[PDB]
Amino acid sequence: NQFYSVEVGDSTFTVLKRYQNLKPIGSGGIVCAAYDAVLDRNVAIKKLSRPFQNQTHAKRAYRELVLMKCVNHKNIISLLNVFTPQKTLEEFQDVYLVMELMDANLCQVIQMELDHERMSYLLYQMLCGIKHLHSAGIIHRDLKPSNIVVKSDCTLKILDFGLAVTRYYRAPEVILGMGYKENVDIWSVGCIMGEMVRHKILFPGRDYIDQWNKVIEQLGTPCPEFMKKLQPTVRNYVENRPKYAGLTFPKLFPDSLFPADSEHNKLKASQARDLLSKMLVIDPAKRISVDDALQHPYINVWYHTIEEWKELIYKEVMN
Ligand SMILES: N#Cc1c(NC(=O)c2ccccc2F)sc2c1CCCC2
Repeated sequence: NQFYSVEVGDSTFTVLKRYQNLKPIGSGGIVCAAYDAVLDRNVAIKKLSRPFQNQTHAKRAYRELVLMKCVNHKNIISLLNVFTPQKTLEEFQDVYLVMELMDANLCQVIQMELDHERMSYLLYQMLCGIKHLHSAGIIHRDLKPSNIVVKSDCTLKILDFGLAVTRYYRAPEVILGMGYKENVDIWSVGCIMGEMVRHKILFPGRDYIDQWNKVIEQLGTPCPEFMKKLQPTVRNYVENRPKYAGLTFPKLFPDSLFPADSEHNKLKASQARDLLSKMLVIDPAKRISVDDALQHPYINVWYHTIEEWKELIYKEVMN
């Protein structure tokens, strides 16, 4: 037997003997930290439970399985290993994904007071990864702090590959479903950046109705040429919400929320606030591109059926 089993709270992790001393570290299914005897270093292990239980799970599991192996960048997860304990296609039940062990989630980092030095290096790293995915034909469209991990030395990796549930970081074009470009991902990075400053979710809501409301109060009702690109029915809903004027960015992010103890930090606040207002733009036509955000002075400092899916996945776990 090359495997063994151990409980981590009703979740049985049956894993290769190389992986030792399991300990839970997250569930946004189930993920463990472990020592890997062969590599003499620490790894994270995530177990997909019967990832082929429906079209949804199976389509994502399969796509993420393929790409994670297929895509190669320092700011994007990669697998050190993939395995299933089950020996046959018939008995096949679970997939385990193994990655280099990271120390924290982005939720955790946003809770800290952070300097511009670390906040800007984290943003720089999201743009690089997001940049990379785009160059590969992957527009993510679902960036959030929970699918982004961090090491103590502030190196950052994106954990998943997007759409092909936390909704706060989704762009207007996703909230309204209207067809998107690469810079749909820039909205999300703008939401993340803002939360880092404000320490509250920029656009919360029970659903997309409340959500869009939060967007228009703070940013104001968008201009006419933006509306002209919304389909008849959604366009009607948008134009008919009470129209707001929309706070400016100094009001949205008062100096209070920035270090003002030196000139460096004063300049850095100004630049930060300037980038937030290019990212947090409702109309994609007028929202900043990834390549440009990487140029910003705040940033540039760092330059088909349950049966069928089962088999498709299995092959890929075999491979
Ligand atoms: N490393 C790491 C890590 C997580 N990893 C994963 O979710 C994961 C995703 C895909 C493949 C493997 C894997 F461990 S989840 C999580 C962490 C670090 C602590 C916060 C929660």
